[PDB]
Amino acid sequence: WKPDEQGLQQILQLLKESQSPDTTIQRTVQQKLEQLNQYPDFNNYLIFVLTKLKSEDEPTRSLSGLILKNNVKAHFQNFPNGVTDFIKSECLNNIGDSSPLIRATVGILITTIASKGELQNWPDLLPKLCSLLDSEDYNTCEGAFGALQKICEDSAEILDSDVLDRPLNIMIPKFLQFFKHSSPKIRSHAVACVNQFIISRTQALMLHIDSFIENLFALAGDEEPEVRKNVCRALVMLLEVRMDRLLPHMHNIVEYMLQRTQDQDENVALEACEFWLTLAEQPICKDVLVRHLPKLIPVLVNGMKYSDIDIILLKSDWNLRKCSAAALDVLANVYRDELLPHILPLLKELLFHHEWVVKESGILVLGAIAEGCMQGMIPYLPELIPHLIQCLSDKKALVRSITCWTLSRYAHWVVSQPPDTYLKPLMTELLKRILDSNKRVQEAACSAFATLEEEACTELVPYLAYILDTLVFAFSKYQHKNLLILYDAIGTLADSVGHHLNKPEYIQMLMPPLIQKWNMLKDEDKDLFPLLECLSSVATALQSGFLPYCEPVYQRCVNLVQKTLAQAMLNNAQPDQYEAPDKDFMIVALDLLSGLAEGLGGNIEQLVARSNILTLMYQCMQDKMPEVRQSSFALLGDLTKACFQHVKPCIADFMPILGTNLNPEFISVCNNATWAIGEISIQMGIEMQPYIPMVLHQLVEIINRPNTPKTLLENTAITIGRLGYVCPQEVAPMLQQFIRPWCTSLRNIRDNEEKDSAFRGICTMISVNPSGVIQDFIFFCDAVASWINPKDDLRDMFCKILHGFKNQVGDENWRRFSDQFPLPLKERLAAFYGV
Repeated sequence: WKPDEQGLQQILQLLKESQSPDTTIQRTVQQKLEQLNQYPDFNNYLIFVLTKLKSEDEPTRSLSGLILKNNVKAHFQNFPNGVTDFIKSECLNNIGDSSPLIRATVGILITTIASKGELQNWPDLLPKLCSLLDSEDYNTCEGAFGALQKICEDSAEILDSDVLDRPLNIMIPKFLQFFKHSSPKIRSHAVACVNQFIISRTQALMLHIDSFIENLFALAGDEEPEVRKNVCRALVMLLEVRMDRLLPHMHNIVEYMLQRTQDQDENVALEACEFWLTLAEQPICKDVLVRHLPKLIPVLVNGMKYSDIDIILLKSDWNLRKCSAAALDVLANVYRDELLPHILPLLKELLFHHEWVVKESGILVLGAIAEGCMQGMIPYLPELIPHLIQCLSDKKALVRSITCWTLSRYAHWVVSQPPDTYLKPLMTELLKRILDSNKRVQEAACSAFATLEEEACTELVPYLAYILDTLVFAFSKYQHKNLLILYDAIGTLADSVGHHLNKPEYIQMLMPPLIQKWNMLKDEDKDLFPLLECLSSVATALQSGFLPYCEPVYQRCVNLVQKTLAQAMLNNAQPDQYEAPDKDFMIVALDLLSGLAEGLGGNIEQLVARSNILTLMYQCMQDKMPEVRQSSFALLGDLTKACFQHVKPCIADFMPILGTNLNPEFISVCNNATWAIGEISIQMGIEMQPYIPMVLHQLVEIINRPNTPKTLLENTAITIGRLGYVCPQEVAPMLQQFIRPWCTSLRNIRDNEEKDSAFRGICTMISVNPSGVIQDFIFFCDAVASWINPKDDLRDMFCKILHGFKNQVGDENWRRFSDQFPLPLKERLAAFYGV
């Protein structure tokens, strides 16, 4: 290229027309450039003005390159080699321009050509840059390094790989050799680079581990906080990978770490903070920390205190405070209530202080030790709770956030003391603090309310009338983001009040807004889920009062499924054309689809019959994906008990699917399948007969194997009791082998519909093969002495079994059993049943 008048001037005036404080002048240089940015003579003219042309002033020459780097980010593929060739040159030839802004832009280009234009493509890049660290001109080195320092952060995983020659072999020890440099900026860079690789456990570095720490810790000091920053940062990561190095000098490190944790440079303490956080990560020595634990805590607590500069952002990402609080939590868990001694005195001083700031911090601490110091905290609570509830009214905005969130952290104690005494007033304000005109306070409040509900499980039934009226109105006032939380707040509600929610007026205020949000949501919406998720709970607790809304909702649910399988099938056919579906869409549709099939019960026969469900049901159960199979064995069982009338013909199609899916390694997936077989079991009656053989033996094995998640064991014992009821002659021959685990797992369940459906079996079985229980009768009795209310005949069924056996052994030989009894069991037995 070179000169050419017309172009250069046109360029210059474009760049001059740039800095105009005009708005309509701006829309000109946009298109009037986007047009030149398709005309390849362009970019070269940029680097020229940037580099060669020293006549024009400097901020121009900066915008020169800026645009260039802007094109390199966008249109680089185009850039003919002959441009790129030259671009590369002028930047290395001007790596250390003695005019800051230029030096920085020029490096920026390098940074950018390296990252966007591969690195297998700029072979000279590093080799040059290195040789430039070894330059005399200071500026032509600060530049040479600054680049490398970015290249490492950028192409970390590439530098440490087979692409050039693993230059990491030569750069690392070179970087180390540069710790002993004078001017701090260069040392700070020196370590900065090294750091990229400490996590990455690079062999090019480990080879000098000894020498590294040596140069690192021996260095520690270095007045300039830029260096201290990265040392601190090194040690943090170094603590993770090469723990087996720091121990020797551990005690000096930790004492040092407090000074740097209080380094007046916020940005240094910022990092030093994450030290203890990462220390506490490996619980490889709880003892070491105690030494100076009374010293750290107070410091750490002051970190919470809102920086005077944050009252501007909120009145972000990760600040000292956000780190400090996060670190305190973890310390509470390792140390338990033993942490409290150093904390209580300090707390006292905050919590009340004149400051709509320092008080707030005290509150934040209260929430940070909530769970790890949970027990030692119980005593005081009757003091703070009171005030804390008052605190939800504190005039300053941000206080009303933590005041709230800290309370959520204690719900378990609130829901352990008399309903009216603590819950009542809390949920009053907590609820009013939802309607607050401060988004941050709003969201905090609902999340607080959500937690509160998972703990109530029954206490809200009184206050539902008020709860809803505000929550349903909460939509009239909640932007998209705080709307997500409501779905859960609703979800938890119906999920925590049970059926009680069914009321023609309660429904009145709740359904319209939901259906509103429903229709504004297309069938592709990825935030559709949330709506369905709680709708599952809602349709569940709302029982038959949900009928007004299902004929669409149901059909809407099947249609997701329908559409999803088609997507997958076509993908499992033309991956090169149609991409994979998002199965997480079925999962939901399926969950809601048994959500109705639960509380909507027998009525479903309508929608089930005139629906393709029971083939989409078949396809989903074969799915290579588990979460799917889980919630379609679920739907199966639900439907099975809701309307087996329609389900029957597909049994010999389904049974094998379940029988295969009794693979215990899939936790929940099989837990459902097991339960499912139980529901079919009953609904089939004797006709279950042909199926028992395969499933049965597995069920035994499952229930007989130890370490089999408690929930599954129950879901298995019941199913075995189900089969033994419906087909006694076939299962009773096995009694001897599975009585023990059955009893013990089923000894601890609520005497619900299922427990009965199980014990009826175990008896019908006992009455076929009595010899089954002779050695483990003491097991069996411990199972009976769990029944509070046995359904008339069932109570007489047990008493008949007990009395029956006491006769073959007789009186003198009954003591050989009875005396062995634990005190409760003997007392409930010789009481509620027979002698």
